[PDB]
Amino acid sequence: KKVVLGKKGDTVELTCTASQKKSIQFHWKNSNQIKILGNQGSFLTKGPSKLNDRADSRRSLWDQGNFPLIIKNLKIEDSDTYICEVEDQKEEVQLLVFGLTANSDTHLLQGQSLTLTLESPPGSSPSVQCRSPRGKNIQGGKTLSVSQLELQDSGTWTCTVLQNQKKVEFKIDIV
Amino acid sequence: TFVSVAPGQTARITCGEESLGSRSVIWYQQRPGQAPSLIIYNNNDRPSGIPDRFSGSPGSTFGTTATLTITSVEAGDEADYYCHIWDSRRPTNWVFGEGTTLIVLSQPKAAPSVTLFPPSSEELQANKATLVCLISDFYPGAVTVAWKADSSPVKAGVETTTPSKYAASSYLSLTPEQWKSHKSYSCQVTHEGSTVEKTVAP
Amino acid sequence: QVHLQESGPGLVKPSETLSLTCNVSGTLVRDNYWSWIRQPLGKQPEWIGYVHDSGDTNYNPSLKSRVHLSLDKSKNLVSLRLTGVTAADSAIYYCATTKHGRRIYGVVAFKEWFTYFYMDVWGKGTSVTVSSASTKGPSVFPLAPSSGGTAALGCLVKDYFPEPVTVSWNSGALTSGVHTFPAVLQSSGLYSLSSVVTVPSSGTQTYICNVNHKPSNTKVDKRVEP
Amino acid sequence: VWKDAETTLFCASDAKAYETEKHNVWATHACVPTDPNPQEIHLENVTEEFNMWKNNMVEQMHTDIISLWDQSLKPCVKLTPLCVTLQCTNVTNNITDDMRGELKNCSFNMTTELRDKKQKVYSLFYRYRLINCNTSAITQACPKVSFEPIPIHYCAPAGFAILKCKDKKFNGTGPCPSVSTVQCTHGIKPVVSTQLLLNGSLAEEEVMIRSENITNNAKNILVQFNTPVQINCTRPNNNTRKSIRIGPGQAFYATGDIIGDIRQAHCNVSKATWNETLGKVVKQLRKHFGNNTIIRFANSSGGDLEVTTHSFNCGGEFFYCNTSGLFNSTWISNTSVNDSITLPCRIKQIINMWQRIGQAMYAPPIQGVIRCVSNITGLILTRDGGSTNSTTETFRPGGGDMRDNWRSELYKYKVVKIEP
Amino acid sequence: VWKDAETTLFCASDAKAYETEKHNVWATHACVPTDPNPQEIHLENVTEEFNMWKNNMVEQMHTDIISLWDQSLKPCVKLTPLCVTLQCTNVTNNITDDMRGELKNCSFNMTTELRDKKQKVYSLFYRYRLINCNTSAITQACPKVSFEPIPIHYCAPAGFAILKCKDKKFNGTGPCPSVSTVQCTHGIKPVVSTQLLLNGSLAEEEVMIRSENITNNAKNILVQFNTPVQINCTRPNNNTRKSIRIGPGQAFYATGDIIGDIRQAHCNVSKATWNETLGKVVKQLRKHFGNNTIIRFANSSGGDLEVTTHSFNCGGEFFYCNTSGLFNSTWISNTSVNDSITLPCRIKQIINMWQRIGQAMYAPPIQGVIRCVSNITGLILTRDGGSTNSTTETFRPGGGDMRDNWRSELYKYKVVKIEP
Amino acid sequence: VWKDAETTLFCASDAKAYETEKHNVWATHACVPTDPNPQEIHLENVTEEFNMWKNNMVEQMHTDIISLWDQSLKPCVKLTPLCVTLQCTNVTNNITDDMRGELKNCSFNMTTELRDKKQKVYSLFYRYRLINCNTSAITQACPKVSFEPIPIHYCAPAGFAILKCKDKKFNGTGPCPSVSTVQCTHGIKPVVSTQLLLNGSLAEEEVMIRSENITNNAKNILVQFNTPVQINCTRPNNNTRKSIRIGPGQAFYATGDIIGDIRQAHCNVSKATWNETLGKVVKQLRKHFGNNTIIRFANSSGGDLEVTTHSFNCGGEFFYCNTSGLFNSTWISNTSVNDSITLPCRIKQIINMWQRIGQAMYAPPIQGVIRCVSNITGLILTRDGGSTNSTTETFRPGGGDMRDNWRSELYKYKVVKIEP
Repeated sequence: KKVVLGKKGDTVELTCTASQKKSIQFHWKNSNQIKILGNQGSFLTKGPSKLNDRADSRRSLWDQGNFPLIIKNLKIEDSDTYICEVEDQKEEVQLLVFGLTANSDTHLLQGQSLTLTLESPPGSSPSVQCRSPRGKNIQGGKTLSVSQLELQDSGTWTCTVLQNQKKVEFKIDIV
Repeated sequence: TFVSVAPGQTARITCGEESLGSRSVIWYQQRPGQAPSLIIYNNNDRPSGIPDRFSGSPGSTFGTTATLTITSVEAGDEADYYCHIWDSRRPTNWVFGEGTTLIVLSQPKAAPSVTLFPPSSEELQANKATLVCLISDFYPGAVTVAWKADSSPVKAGVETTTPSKYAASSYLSLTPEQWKSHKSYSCQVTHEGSTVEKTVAP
Repeated sequence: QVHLQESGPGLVKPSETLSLTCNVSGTLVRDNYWSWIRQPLGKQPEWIGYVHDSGDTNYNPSLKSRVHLSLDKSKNLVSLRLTGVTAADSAIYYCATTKHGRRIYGVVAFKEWFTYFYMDVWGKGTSVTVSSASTKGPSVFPLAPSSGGTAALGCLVKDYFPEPVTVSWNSGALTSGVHTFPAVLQSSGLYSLSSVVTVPSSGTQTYICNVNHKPSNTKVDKRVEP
Repeated sequence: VWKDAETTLFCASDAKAYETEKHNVWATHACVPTDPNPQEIHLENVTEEFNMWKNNMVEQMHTDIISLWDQSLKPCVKLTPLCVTLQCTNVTNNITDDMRGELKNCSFNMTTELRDKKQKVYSLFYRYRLINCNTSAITQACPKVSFEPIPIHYCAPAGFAILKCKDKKFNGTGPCPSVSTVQCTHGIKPVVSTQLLLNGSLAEEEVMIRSENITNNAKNILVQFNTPVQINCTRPNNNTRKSIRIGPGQAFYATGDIIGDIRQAHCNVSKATWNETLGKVVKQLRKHFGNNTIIRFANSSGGDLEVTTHSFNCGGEFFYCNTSGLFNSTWISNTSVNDSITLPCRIKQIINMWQRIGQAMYAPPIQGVIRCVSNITGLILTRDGGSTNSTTETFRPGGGDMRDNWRSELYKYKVVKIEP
Repeated sequence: VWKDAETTLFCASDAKAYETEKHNVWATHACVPTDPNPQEIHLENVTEEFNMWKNNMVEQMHTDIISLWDQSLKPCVKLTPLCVTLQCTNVTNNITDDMRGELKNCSFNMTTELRDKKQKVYSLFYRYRLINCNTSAITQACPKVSFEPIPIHYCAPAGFAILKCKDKKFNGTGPCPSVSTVQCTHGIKPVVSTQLLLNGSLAEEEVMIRSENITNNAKNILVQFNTPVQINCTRPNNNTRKSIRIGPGQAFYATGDIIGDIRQAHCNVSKATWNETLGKVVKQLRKHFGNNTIIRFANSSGGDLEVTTHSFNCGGEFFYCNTSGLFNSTWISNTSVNDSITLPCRIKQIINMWQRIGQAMYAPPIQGVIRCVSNITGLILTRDGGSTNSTTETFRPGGGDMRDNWRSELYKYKVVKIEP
Repeated sequence: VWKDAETTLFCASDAKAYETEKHNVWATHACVPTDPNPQEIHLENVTEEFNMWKNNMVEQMHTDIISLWDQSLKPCVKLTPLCVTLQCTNVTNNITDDMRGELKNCSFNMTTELRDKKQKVYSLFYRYRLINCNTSAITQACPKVSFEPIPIHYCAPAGFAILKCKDKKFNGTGPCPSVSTVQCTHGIKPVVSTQLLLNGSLAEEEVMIRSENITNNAKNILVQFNTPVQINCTRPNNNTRKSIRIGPGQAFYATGDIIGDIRQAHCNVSKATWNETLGKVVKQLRKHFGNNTIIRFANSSGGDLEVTTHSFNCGGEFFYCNTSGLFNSTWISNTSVNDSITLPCRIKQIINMWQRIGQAMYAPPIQGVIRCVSNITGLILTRDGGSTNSTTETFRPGGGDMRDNWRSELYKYKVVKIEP
């Protein structure tokens, strides 16, 4: 019963830890119980998943009794319950991946509107709190859009996306 | 080139350059009026419908030429034959090998009938001249035609059809002065080891 | 049965783009290699290129800047375009289902393993002529009779383009003993032919050759006399 | 009373072997010659319960051979210094296929004798220029060595049984009506190969398929054949064995001389018995758990080179052969088909042994044109977990933890103690 | 039918040793590797009768260690000629306590090469000037030796049996309701120590006291403890090994270089454990044969140095430690008090071995600051004959016959043969 | 369930020998030390049926000793080239009895070093002049060898019985009311002797006479005695070992030096025990198949020298002694007579081992005055077929097949395997 939030396009790590300090065999599987990763003694093995070109693990840690799964170049469709099967115990961790797309231009004109559509998994209920470069809180739901802007609102905008008591912040640049 | 064979005897048709490396000779046949069609590929493998009478030399010995052999030849094998050579030491060839026309000699000896005309008075009144030499009623379909101006062979202005099935024509373009200057002109037609000469004088 | 059928314009002018289509049935074009091949009159065939939907496509190096071969799976057909044409590009062009094969030996001869193609199913072909003339109609000269007890009597038809010319005699009331020889293409790029009848020498009937050339819309009756 | 799990084994082996070859050295020092029977005797009844994969005898042999490897590194094998930088060139002047070339011929500015003196020395490596060896490089060399497994008979000495379940069709965790009690095993060759069992020991009646947990695809499936499959791997690659002694503390080989120019390394599999054994594999899989499915095989899923290729040895040189030709077979639940297999291979010198203690290098190959004929005697698979809507099950190779190979050898062997 | 007293025993030993050290050589040449099991199986019933002091195995093991010693004297060890006279001098330039010295640095006119050539060669000795060796002296020296016990597993091989009384509380001649049938012992390290058992074996539950005849004070008392006592001996004395080879037959040692100014050789005892174990010894004596008495331990009664001191080895050099610290105790029938011990110790090269066949000299101590932490695992006592009017009993250390150390080892082992 | 005939054995031997002498080397390379405890425990009843001679284990030991001999021929022993021609002379200047020579000093121009260099080198042979070798002779010389049989304890390896018929009065094909089960035999020396068995073993109670089929005169009769007979063969013939190492490939000896003029080689038999053993043989023959007859002995019937003499080993040199003195009695069925026996002997270097692969030469005798005091511990006889009208039966010595010599020692042993 664990949740990890990931940002689209940035790497993430999931972690599986045993009570023994020995390198012992583990496997990582997705919610449909398809192999993503495993080890074979000290060798790394990848499994027939959509993550196959992008999954990895730090093998030095296996010899310490703990086993990550590392996913690079993360995409929204990588959101799933992921499990680890070590010591005849089943760790379950729910990865959710979020991202941000501005629908409005990279170069806005004077006195216009900003439109941001976040990317989220299907069957999810995201929550969002955005902020301006200076001192303006913005609240909203599925699509956040500020209908009125000023030329004082050029600069780096920060927006928090929140889910299951956890939060991440995204950064975008507006001129 | 041409190969001629009596029915039931073996024919051998050679095609292409001498081999340099290992090879895959492909062979094709073209019947008159028809598209080229495969006989053999991979030196001696035949598609469905080609009889085992056709066989090809393997891609074996270096410095030898490809040969198609056709045993027990019948009149329905009277066709053009082409090859396409793949060789491990040569590039892909994008032109086929030169075609060998197989003539099947069922019927012998029918000699031509030759007719030769002087130019028309209407053509001479047009300041032009053509001698017309017409050849018919012969078999097999192979003739060669040459002309003379008195006894000197004619090098320019001779035009000749391919015989088809089977008669032919040949023409000699002259000016009226070139026509009148010689005592006469000859049209010679050679067929199956003998030559007929027809003459016409101004 | 796999069936292939080529089509095209028939006559092209120099420097224009020849374009041909090859409609295919009995197989789907994705599942096969295709070649375009052509054969000039009296010459051996020439391979233009081969194409496959995978992109396993290579052309004759002489034609590489001028030629394109393509496949259209939605219409289930093969196509050819050849830019910049000259009379050297006159040929009957053919479309062929091409089959790939390999010669494989021991690994001591890995340098000698090679791939090859052969053509398995062909279409009937499309004649392409490249020339530079809109039209030319004939002249007709008679060939008067002179000797033999039966004698040849005829007409010479000179300098027309394109083919054909039709000749009948006596409006078709004379067909036995009649021979119209095929046209000679002369070095000028124009055609000429002759037609003769073989008739007795005693002379009661009138003889007329009826020469017609539809491309120039020209029809000439020529009476022939001794 | 019988009592289980004690970490006690005794090594027995020898006939004509002495020192020199590495398993021969291991038998000569760790073993003594065996007494070649044993009586075994099953006794009437005597239990119908056993488990093959919960056997710690497997871990003890695995750890012991790993420790014998470590002890083999103590005398001649060198931990440092000469992997630093490379100046290699390629033999290719004219190229197709963007081939590069796995063996690159190099020149190295090598320390020789006295202080800070160097000579140009021939050497060989596999990538390009500079690059060196990643964090560790332990060169094996040594004057008189070679590497081929030797049978090692393992015993239950002065007071233990090895229980031997003799059920020809034993489930793995199920009943066994004939347990016998044996002093030593018949002689296991300690083979180190992934995906396929090579040299091995065969099933007595029919092809046998085994798993610790067939429902769980993570656990490896072992396969044992009752008939072997021929596999023959030949490397025509040449070297002059040169070794230069210049200063007493340095010791180095000079490989790469001569010509021969061979394609990579290579292997053949004679497929007449591969069709029959794998046909019986898919028959047994349908008889066991895929009752009406189509059974596909697919090549390795992904991982390290030792995971993605058939990794095995032909003399302590390490070979990595392509697996696609073994696992390109969709067995539709109908009839079978003809023809034969040839396999690409590579040879490497470098292997990351043990853990990350260091890489070992068997670096001078001796002679050229060496061929290894072997039996494949079994397979190791990992199921690619599937669906039921697809009407197919897919299997990929497995293995990589050498304890699974020891479980194929010790499937009939468990050491237990008598109490009164 | 079981029948007793056969002299047919087999030897097993080896983990990681080869030649060089003397017991390691004896393991390598007299034994094969041990084969690590035994089942033992204490069958139900099967008598309640045994006598541990009536066991001819004890005499066999003892005779065999002496035989292997006699055999080690055959190759390197030197019977003659150079113990003749000593031109020793004294190191001291200012003295108190009339100390003399013990180890003295000496000078010798020594024979070298050819015929009658001599050089001044360093020597060390332990008396004064002149004096030499008495009747014999055999110098061990040798280029590759040391002397450390190794376990020797002794077996009754294929056919006969060792019967093992496992009873924790056994009276020596008394009943034993738990007797197992074993093939081999677990490995007995042959230690040659008097008065205290070093390394040995530890009792399973409590202090156990074993004596041949408790009423007869002439018989020795072997004490076994369930927990050991730390003893830590140290010799910071320095030497340079300096072997000289001169003529072909002569090969000599010239220990004596460098300095250290050490107080003899030394040892310490951790007294917390010595107090708990002797407090339990007097408690066990009170329960056994001393129902209401004050029990004193007193130092040795007289005799040779090997009999008056705790005499034992720490590398095959022979050591002698004063016993008074171990035995200055009067245990009243009440309680103990805290603190610690340090003991005087001395070392000799010269020891009498055998009967009177010859002295042996381990003449080259090599290097220095050599220390032997050891576990005391038993005590060898003898009772001093008392009265009842004195209201006390006294014990002194005792023994000296290594057969009695072998009875502490073979207290649970007796070979019997089996008839149908 | 007991089942017979398997081709497995195990070897045990060693106490003081190492390399050098050939059987010492065969124990060293085939066996390990022996483990001296056989309980045997004859179980009550357990069948009354045994045939000794139909034992394939005899052949196994015999053909394996022949392979061990062939292995000793591999390194030192020289198949070629030097035997071509001999320039021998006689030492006799005045002669009686026309004696020629069984041994002569010869010279040979032997190739020495480099190309086509030769020197006169001494040689010895056993014929005349020129003469050379017949198809082969292989020179055994080797720097460090000698030849004396060593006890080989042959064992049933692991869990199998050697079933042991212990019966003091067994018939060969008959019942045995005491059969026991033993792991290893007491050690059998591999003896190669004809007509008599030497070293051997002795009958437990009285002389035993055994044949495969006593009716069939073709089968040899083996005799085993309860008491040995003294035989003593001295050879004062002198040689000085002289090895000449001239070329890197050549290896050669010179012999024939020194003087002595011995009468051939000699042997003696103390008739005092020969008289009692054959006196008991004729009683035993009369009690078994000659109920009232005179029994006569006759000398060997003729053939090869090894078949006409008591031919045996005394040190790698092979000996041939005259049989007449052993076999010259007509044992009239009443009483016998005294005195003592001397036997003439000859010696050769040269023996026809195996089949016809090649002869082997123990070419350097070393020293002189070499004496073999031995015990005759068996006899090998053949009956000469006869009439009933002669009222006598005649026996001649027999043998020449070391399988019969192995049967005399393996007379109590049959390995069998065990099932429930």
